[PDB]
Amino acid sequence: VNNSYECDIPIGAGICASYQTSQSIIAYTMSLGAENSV
Amino acid sequence: QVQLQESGGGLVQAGGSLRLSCAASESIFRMELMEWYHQAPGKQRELVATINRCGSTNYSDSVKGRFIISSDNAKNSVYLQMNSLKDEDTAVYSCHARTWTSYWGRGTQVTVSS
Ligand SMILES: *[C@@H]1O[C@H](CO)[C@@H](O)[C@H](O)[C@H]1NC(C)=O
Ligand SMILES: *[C@@H]1O[C@H](CO)[C@@H](O)[C@H](O)[C@H]1NC(C)=O
Repeated sequence: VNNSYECDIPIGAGICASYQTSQSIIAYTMSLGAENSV
Repeated sequence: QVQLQESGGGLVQAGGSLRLSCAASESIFRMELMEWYHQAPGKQRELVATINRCGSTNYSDSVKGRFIISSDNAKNSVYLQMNSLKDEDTAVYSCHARTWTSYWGRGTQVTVSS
């Protein structure tokens, strides 16, 4: 998956996986959090 | 190895019958659950029919009474007999399978003429 989310399960090297509504389990690059600008 | 290979689609007149032969090299028993999907060009894919290892069968509203599922335990394949084909069955029917991991086949177009 291209989209990024919070890490649910850690696998390593900035990759994370979770179960969601193809493969039942998906993998994605972890997102550090919501972006902001001041 | 090709897995879930499909065969039996093509051109057919309205109201006819047809047979498609999605077959896979794997043990038909262990796979435990097989489905069917068609995707009319421009129409989001949609589930057709389902059947589990136990034997329970479900169909969509536009499916029952016209074509039912079947699977002989002699040659590893799932049989679904098209009957009384109409124009809005024109789509790309694909058989889908899932053991502990997902499996997918190439599908096959279906065209009905009127
Ligand atoms: C989306 O993912 C595909 C394959 O995973 C990749 O080829 C493509 O570059 C990605 N696009 C974006 C915008 O992330
Ligand atoms: C597995 O079962 C199929 C029928 O479902 C049969 O044709 C085949 O010979 C069987 N294989 C073994 C190793 O028992």
